[PDB]
Amino acid sequence: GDVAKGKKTFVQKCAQCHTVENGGKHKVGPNLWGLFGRKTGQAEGYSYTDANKSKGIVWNNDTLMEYLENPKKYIPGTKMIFAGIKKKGERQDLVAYLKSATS
Ligand code: HEC
Repeated sequence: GDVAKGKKTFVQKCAQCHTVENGGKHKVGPNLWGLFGRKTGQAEGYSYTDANKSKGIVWNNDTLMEYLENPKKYIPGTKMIFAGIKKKGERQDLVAYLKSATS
């Protein structure tokens, strides 16, 4: 993945619902600061679905790549309404940016 191309994808497809920065708001979905290594459902002050909280995974390159292909198939019942990034390369750029931007 390339970080700069992942930032482009993030602003195009994600940023209307999420922030990445430390101390950032919960815009529509939860703020993503500290994502990598965290269990699901952990951002303070956000109300998640029981589907998200019960998924039983830790967010890392591997589980993000899977989730971002098709969110509703990975977490049935999630309130994140997004069809997914189907191209692997674009997903890899995005996860490279998220890793860079959220710690
Ligand atoms: C608004 C229409 C959203 C878009 C577009 C994207 N996301 Fe999202 N996301 C949204 C909500 C409402 C939620 C909460 C889901 C729930 O069931 O409670 C989320 C959640 C995530 C998560 C999980 C966060 C964690 O468990 O703490 C991630 C990793 C995430 N979203 C990533 C993400 C990215 C990278 C997006 C662009 C490709 C994206 N989201 C778009 C709402 C919305």
